[PDB]
Amino acid sequence: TPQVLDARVYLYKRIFLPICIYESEMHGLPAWLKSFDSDVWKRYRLELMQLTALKGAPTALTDMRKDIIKFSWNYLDDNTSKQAAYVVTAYFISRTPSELTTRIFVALLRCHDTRYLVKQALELLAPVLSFYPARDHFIPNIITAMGKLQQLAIDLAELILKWETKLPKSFAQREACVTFLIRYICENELGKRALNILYELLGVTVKLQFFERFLMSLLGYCLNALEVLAVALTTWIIENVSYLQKLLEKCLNQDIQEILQKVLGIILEAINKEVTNFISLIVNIIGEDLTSVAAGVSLCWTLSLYPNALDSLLPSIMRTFNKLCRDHIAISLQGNQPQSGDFANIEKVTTNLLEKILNLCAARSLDDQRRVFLSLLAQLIDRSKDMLLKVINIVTEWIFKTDFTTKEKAGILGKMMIFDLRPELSKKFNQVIVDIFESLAHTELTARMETAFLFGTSDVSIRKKLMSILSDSLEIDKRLFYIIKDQNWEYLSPWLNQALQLLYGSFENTLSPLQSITEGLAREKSIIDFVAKHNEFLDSVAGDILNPLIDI
Amino acid sequence: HVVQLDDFATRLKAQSKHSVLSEICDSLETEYFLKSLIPLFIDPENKLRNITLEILHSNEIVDTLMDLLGILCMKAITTLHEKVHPFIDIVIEIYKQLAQAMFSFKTLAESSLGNFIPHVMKVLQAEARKAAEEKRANYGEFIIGQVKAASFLAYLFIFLEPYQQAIPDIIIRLLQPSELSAARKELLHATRHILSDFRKMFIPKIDLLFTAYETLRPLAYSTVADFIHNVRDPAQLWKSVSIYCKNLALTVQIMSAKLLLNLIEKIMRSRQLLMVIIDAYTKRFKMLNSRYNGIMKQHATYELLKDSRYLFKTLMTFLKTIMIGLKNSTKEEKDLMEIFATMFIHPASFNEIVREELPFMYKQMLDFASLLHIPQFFLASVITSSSFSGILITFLKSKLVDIKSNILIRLFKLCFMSVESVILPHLNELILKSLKLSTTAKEPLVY
Repeated sequence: TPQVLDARVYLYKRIFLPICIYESEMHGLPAWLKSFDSDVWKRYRLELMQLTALKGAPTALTDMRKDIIKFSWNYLDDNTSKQAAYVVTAYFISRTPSELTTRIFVALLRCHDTRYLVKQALELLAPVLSFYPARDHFIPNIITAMGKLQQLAIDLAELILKWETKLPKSFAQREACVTFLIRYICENELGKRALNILYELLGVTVKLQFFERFLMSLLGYCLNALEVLAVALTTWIIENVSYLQKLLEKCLNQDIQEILQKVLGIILEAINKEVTNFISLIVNIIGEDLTSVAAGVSLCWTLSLYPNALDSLLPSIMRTFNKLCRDHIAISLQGNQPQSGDFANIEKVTTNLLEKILNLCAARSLDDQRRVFLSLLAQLIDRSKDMLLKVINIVTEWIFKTDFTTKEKAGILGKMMIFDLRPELSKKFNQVIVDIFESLAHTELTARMETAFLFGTSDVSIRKKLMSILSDSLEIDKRLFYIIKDQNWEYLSPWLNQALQLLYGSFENTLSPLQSITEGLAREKSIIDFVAKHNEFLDSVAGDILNPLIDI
Repeated sequence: HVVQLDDFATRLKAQSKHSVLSEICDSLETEYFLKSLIPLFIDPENKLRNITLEILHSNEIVDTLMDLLGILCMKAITTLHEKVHPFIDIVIEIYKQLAQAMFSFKTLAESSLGNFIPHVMKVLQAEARKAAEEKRANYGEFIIGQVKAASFLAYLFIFLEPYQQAIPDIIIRLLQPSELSAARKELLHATRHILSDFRKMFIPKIDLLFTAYETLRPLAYSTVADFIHNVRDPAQLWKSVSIYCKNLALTVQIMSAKLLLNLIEKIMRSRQLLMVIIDAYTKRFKMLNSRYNGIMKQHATYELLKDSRYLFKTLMTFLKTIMIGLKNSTKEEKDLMEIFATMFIHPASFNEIVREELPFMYKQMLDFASLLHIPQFFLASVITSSSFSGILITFLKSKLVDIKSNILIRLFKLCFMSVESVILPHLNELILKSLKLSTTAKEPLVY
């Protein structure tokens, strides 16, 4: 068929495949001769499911028949598929040994262009990790050294020779020093897995191997030295070489973050268990080289590598990250050089004067930076001379928050953060009534800021309670649950707003809290008799709402 | 203190640089091999540096100078204090007829052009053609460096028988660097062949260069170059479509490029094309859909399904819709029924069921009322399992887009055999009675 019609090859192959597949799969030594002769003279579900879905008779007969049939009949895809599937299924499913070990070791070790070297080296060397110690441990030097003389031969020979030669030790100076120095002095998976597994599993040689290999060394040296030196973590060479190599090599895409985070975390954690160079270089490079890895690693390492450390150090990361991200993602201002003037502080008037002067002098997507900067600066600067900070903070927060889509976020964030860190009725009632009646952050911010600010403190209570209860109840669970729980809990410890708004607005699962808490607290804690008796008796007319009315 | 800023600023702000910087920094600054030798290479030298450093001595560290900087052969002496002195003398003695004559005569009688042509060619005709056309490591290094530098400089600064016929001998003879040969051969062959024998000249590179870049770049490069060059101007269609379609994250690019290039090239030009395209597309879609459905169902039920389900559904729906719409102007029933039932029985249900179920009636149309209808009702009704979108979408779209075989076989088999399992009688009787009674047709003989 190669010299050319589809009905003859398709009908002959499809119509003729049922005799060999049905006869070979239903007639049962026959799998090796039928699969090797039928597959090599020119089906995966029956051979893979029947051979993988199936005690010394099975292992000895299958290993002796498969090893004798494969070794006796193999002298291109049949050897790699049968050897890889049988060795992978038997070695992976096996987790009498003299015949299989002596026959497989003597036949595989005595029976020895990319398919033959890769299939023979990978298939013959992959089963060595699953009287025999001398031939098995000594056959890797002559087989690997004689067969290794292009990345498959060096990777399979170096990984199989280093793993097979180093796994039996749990004459080693020449193999360990030559294999570690030759394999580590020279595609990232072979060098990283072989160098990391051999260097991490292999352990006078540490000073010469670590000093010569670490000092004789751009991605292979930093990745192999950082991964091998950090996976198994004299401190000045590792800390200075790891910090200088990671900061200098990463300061010029997962290799920079993984090598810089692993080398910085392993070097700082392993060396922190001379401080001016590591603290100044690590703080300046880590604070100047800059989503959860940077904030978590920089905040945890900078805040944990120093009670006043977190509050006094949160302003540098918050002001540097917010000022660098806001000044670098938009610019068009005059606050781009705040890292050199604000980051020069890692060596009660010093905290208030430096924080108020640096924040007020350097502060001259906006909801996260304004709310995080105002809440973090106000909470951190106020949680640690009071007339200047209180008058400047109250005048700047009230004038800046009251002098301003941006009115709801600026007024709610500035009023809620400034009022909770220690003309809103027209904008909040008109914007909430028009935005809520003309149809997610407006309901939670307006309901949380209006309910917390209005409930956490004579016409303002009747106008705000009547307008907010009538406008919010005349039209969603946060306003009714927060207003009913805050008004009932704050008022159960004025009766016309709670009785008229609750009785006139409560008329399904959230209505049991007001009637149960109001009826139980009002009836058990004893103009209130008419509203309580009329609202409870008229609203209680199901076992909890009728058991207290008839039993109380 | 002042040695770093004074030596780095004075030595970096401005041979004479090695002797002045090493002599002034070493003589004025009195571990220095890496700092003093890394600055000379990070930004008559071997004779003055080796003679002055070796005669004014500080031994093995001098060998590090060999990693920094006609006169370089003396540097080989630094490796002493036919295999440790012939590389610097033979490689530096001949350091444009001088490059082709000296490199061809010296290399044939027993890397400078690729590393030196990039600086002069990138920092700003006879050397590229003479050096690239006049060219065991000397053939691979000179051919790879001259072919890569000439192909990259000539192709980036804006004939194929020598590079294509000579790349297989040096690559096959030396392999017993894929980005430069694959990008230069694909860009030069596609641009030279499309800006104006492709199976014989292109089958050696894909058949001899194999290993994911060579096997994955041949589908888009051979399909785009062969489709654009062959379509922009009988053995090329059968050999390229049979070898490219039979030789196959590479499944989406190989299946989309091979199906789009084979369907557009075979349909843009007659029962042989429709029968061969329908048999090859039905066999490949049935084998890929059965293998992906069986492996995904066994691996997912025995305990990356979005890429296999989206790629298999988009490739099967796009290939079946493109082949049916482009080709409609015993293996078909088993391949179409097994691929549609096996691939469809495992907002995506309406588009996948409508697009995957419209190919039976749309691709069939004429005839196909017994084998195409008996396998769908028998295979779809003999499996049951847990399905409701394929029966209502396939029965409503197939019965409403034309129906007597599904209502007669489903009503007779379900009503005669029915005497979780009771949900097929109500849905089958309601869907068959509503579709057959609301279809407004004759037939009758059923009430």
